[PDB]
Amino acid sequence: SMNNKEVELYGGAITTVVPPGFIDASTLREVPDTQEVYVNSRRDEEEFEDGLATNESIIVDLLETVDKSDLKEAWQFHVEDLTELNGTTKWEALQEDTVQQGTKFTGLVMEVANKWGKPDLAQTVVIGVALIRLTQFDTDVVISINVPLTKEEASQASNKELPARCHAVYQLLQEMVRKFHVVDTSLFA
Repeated sequence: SMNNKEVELYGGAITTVVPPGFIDASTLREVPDTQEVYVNSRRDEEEFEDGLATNESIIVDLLETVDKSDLKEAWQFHVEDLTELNGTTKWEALQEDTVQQGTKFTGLVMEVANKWGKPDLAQTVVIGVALIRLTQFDTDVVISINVPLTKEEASQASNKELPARCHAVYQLLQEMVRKFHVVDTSLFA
Protein backbone atom coordinates (compact mmCIF):
# COMPACT_ATOMS: atom_id res chain seq x y z
CA SER A 1 0.00 0.00 0.00
CA MET A 2 0.92 3.67 -0.26
CA ASN A 3 1.51 6.18 2.54
CA ASN A 4 1.38 9.63 0.91
CA LYS A 5 1.63 12.84 2.90
CA GLU A 6 -0.30 16.07 2.45
CA VAL A 7 1.66 19.01 1.10
CA GLU A 8 0.80 22.65 0.59
CA LEU A 9 1.13 23.99 -2.96
CA TYR A 10 1.18 27.60 -4.23
CA GLY A 11 1.74 29.15 -0.80
CA GLY A 12 -0.96 26.99 0.78
CA ALA A 13 -3.76 27.95 -1.60
CA ILE A 14 -3.92 24.31 -2.69
CA THR A 15 -3.23 20.98 -1.06
CA THR A 16 -2.65 17.47 -2.35
CA VAL A 17 -0.33 14.56 -1.41
CA VAL A 18 3.07 13.22 -2.55
CA PRO A 19 5.00 10.13 -1.36
CA PRO A 20 7.38 10.26 1.56
CA GLY A 21 10.97 10.85 0.42
CA PHE A 22 9.85 13.22 -2.34
CA ILE A 23 11.44 16.64 -2.10
CA ASP A 24 10.02 19.99 -3.20
CA ALA A 25 12.46 20.92 -5.98
CA SER A 26 11.85 24.62 -5.35
CA THR A 27 13.84 24.27 -2.12
CA LEU A 28 16.93 23.97 -4.33
CA ARG A 29 16.12 25.61 -7.65
CA GLU A 30 13.66 28.16 -9.04
CA VAL A 31 10.72 26.54 -10.81
CA PRO A 32 8.18 28.22 -13.16
CA ASP A 33 5.58 30.37 -11.36
CA THR A 34 2.62 28.17 -12.31
CA GLN A 35 4.37 24.95 -11.21
CA GLU A 36 5.15 22.87 -8.14
CA VAL A 37 7.79 20.15 -8.71
CA TYR A 38 8.65 17.22 -6.44
CA VAL A 39 11.37 14.68 -7.15
CA ASN A 40 12.05 11.30 -5.57
CA SER A 41 15.10 11.80 -3.31
CA ARG A 42 15.09 8.33 -1.73
CA ARG A 43 18.37 6.44 -1.24
CA ASP A 44 18.54 3.06 -3.05
CA GLU A 45 18.84 1.45 0.39
CA GLU A 46 15.58 2.60 1.97
CA GLU A 47 12.68 0.65 0.50
CA PHE A 48 9.09 1.51 1.28
CA GLU A 49 6.05 -0.52 0.27
CA ASP A 50 5.06 2.25 -2.13
CA GLY A 51 6.06 0.24 -5.18
CA LEU A 52 8.04 3.33 -6.23
CA ALA A 53 11.74 3.35 -7.02
CA THR A 54 14.03 6.38 -6.69
CA ASN A 55 13.63 8.33 -9.97
CA GLU A 56 10.03 9.54 -10.42
CA SER A 57 9.20 13.25 -10.64
CA ILE A 58 5.89 14.98 -10.11
CA ILE A 59 4.81 18.28 -11.68
CA VAL A 60 1.61 20.20 -10.93
CA ASP A 61 0.96 22.97 -13.50
CA LEU A 62 -1.82 25.58 -13.47
CA LEU A 63 -2.70 26.18 -17.13
CA GLU A 64 -5.27 28.19 -19.05
CA THR A 65 -8.45 26.25 -19.83
CA VAL A 66 -8.12 24.63 -23.27
CA ASP A 67 -10.94 25.37 -25.71
CA LYS A 68 -12.18 21.73 -25.79
CA SER A 69 -15.51 21.01 -24.07
CA ASP A 70 -14.98 17.25 -23.97
CA LEU A 71 -13.02 16.04 -20.94
CA LYS A 72 -11.07 13.33 -22.77
CA GLU A 73 -10.27 15.63 -25.71
CA ALA A 74 -9.01 18.28 -23.31
CA TRP A 75 -6.87 15.74 -21.49
CA GLN A 76 -5.42 14.53 -24.81
CA PHE A 77 -4.62 18.12 -25.82
CA HIS A 78 -2.64 18.57 -22.60
CA VAL A 79 -0.92 15.18 -22.89
CA GLU A 80 0.21 16.20 -26.40
CA ASP A 81 1.85 19.35 -24.99
CA LEU A 82 3.86 17.27 -22.53
CA THR A 83 4.89 14.60 -25.05
CA GLU A 84 5.67 16.95 -27.92
CA LEU A 85 8.43 18.34 -25.69
CA ASN A 86 10.27 15.01 -26.02
CA GLY A 87 10.04 14.83 -29.81
CA THR A 88 7.10 12.43 -29.52
CA THR A 89 4.94 12.18 -32.63
CA LYS A 90 2.55 9.43 -31.49
CA TRP A 91 1.71 8.21 -28.03
CA GLU A 92 -0.48 5.55 -26.47
CA ALA A 93 -2.62 5.51 -23.34
CA LEU A 94 -1.75 2.40 -21.37
CA GLN A 95 -4.63 3.23 -19.04
CA GLU A 96 -7.32 5.87 -18.89
CA ASP A 97 -10.31 6.73 -16.73
CA THR A 98 -12.89 9.44 -16.36
CA VAL A 99 -12.67 10.01 -12.56
CA GLN A 100 -15.39 12.66 -12.58
CA GLN A 101 -17.66 13.51 -15.51
CA GLY A 102 -16.58 16.70 -17.19
CA THR A 103 -13.83 17.59 -14.69
CA LYS A 104 -11.28 14.89 -13.76
CA PHE A 105 -9.50 12.47 -16.10
CA THR A 106 -6.38 10.43 -15.50
CA GLY A 107 -4.20 8.05 -17.51
CA LEU A 108 -0.78 6.50 -18.10
CA VAL A 109 0.85 7.53 -21.37
CA MET A 110 3.78 6.30 -23.45
CA GLU A 111 5.56 7.48 -26.58
CA VAL A 112 5.35 4.98 -29.45
CA ALA A 113 6.86 7.13 -32.24
CA ASN A 114 9.16 10.13 -32.41
CA LYS A 115 10.24 12.52 -35.14
CA TRP A 116 13.61 10.78 -35.62
CA GLY A 117 12.03 7.38 -36.32
CA LYS A 118 13.84 5.68 -33.43
CA PRO A 119 11.19 4.67 -30.85
CA ASP A 120 13.71 2.60 -28.93
CA LEU A 121 16.83 4.70 -29.38
CA ALA A 122 16.84 5.39 -25.63
CA GLN A 123 15.12 4.41 -22.36
CA THR A 124 11.29 4.28 -22.32
CA VAL A 125 9.43 6.74 -20.06
CA VAL A 126 5.82 6.29 -18.95
CA ILE A 127 3.97 9.45 -17.84
CA GLY A 128 0.93 9.46 -15.57
CA VAL A 129 -1.19 12.49 -16.53
CA ALA A 130 -4.22 13.91 -14.80
CA LEU A 131 -6.41 16.83 -15.79
CA ILE A 132 -8.52 18.58 -13.12
CA ARG A 133 -10.73 21.27 -14.72
CA LEU A 134 -11.49 24.09 -12.33
CA THR A 135 -13.95 25.62 -14.79
CA GLN A 136 -15.07 28.38 -12.44
CA PHE A 137 -11.52 29.75 -12.31
CA ASP A 138 -10.69 29.22 -15.96
CA THR A 139 -7.87 26.85 -15.08
CA ASP A 140 -6.93 23.35 -16.31
CA VAL A 141 -4.67 21.78 -13.66
CA VAL A 142 -2.34 19.22 -15.23
CA ILE A 143 -0.48 16.80 -12.95
CA SER A 144 2.22 14.67 -14.56
CA ILE A 145 4.39 12.01 -12.99
CA ASN A 146 7.39 10.90 -15.00
CA VAL A 147 8.46 7.27 -14.72
CA PRO A 148 11.83 6.48 -16.43
CA LEU A 149 11.61 2.70 -17.00
CA THR A 150 14.34 0.13 -16.30
CA LYS A 151 15.20 -2.31 -19.11
CA GLU A 152 12.78 -4.95 -17.76
CA GLU A 153 9.87 -2.58 -17.37
CA ALA A 154 10.32 -1.34 -20.92
CA SER A 155 10.31 -4.91 -22.21
CA GLN A 156 6.99 -5.36 -20.43
CA ALA A 157 5.73 -2.05 -21.79
CA SER A 158 5.95 -3.10 -25.42
CA ASN A 159 4.73 -6.63 -24.76
CA LYS A 160 1.50 -4.91 -23.78
CA GLU A 161 2.15 -5.52 -20.07
CA LEU A 162 1.76 -2.82 -17.42
CA PRO A 163 4.82 -2.71 -15.12
CA ALA A 164 4.00 -3.01 -11.41
CA ARG A 165 5.64 0.35 -10.64
CA CYS A 166 3.41 1.98 -13.30
CA HIS A 167 0.39 0.57 -11.48
CA ALA A 168 1.71 2.09 -8.25
CA VAL A 169 2.30 5.45 -9.95
CA TYR A 170 -1.28 5.45 -11.28
CA GLN A 171 -2.63 4.82 -7.77
CA LEU A 172 -0.53 7.75 -6.51
CA LEU A 173 -1.82 9.92 -9.40
CA GLN A 174 -5.45 9.09 -8.65
CA GLU A 175 -4.88 9.78 -4.93
CA MET A 176 -3.37 13.20 -5.80
CA VAL A 177 -6.46 13.97 -7.82
CA ARG A 178 -8.73 12.61 -5.07
CA LYS A 179 -7.07 14.76 -2.40
CA PHE A 180 -6.67 17.85 -4.57
CA HIS A 181 -8.19 20.88 -2.81
CA VAL A 182 -8.32 24.54 -3.65
CA VAL A 183 -8.14 26.04 -0.14
CA ASP A 184 -7.88 29.66 -1.27
CA THR A 185 -9.39 30.73 -4.57
CA SER A 186 -7.79 34.18 -4.40
CA LEU A 187 -4.85 32.38 -6.01
CA PHE A 188 -6.61 32.72 -9.37
CA ALA A 189 -7.35 35.87 -11.35
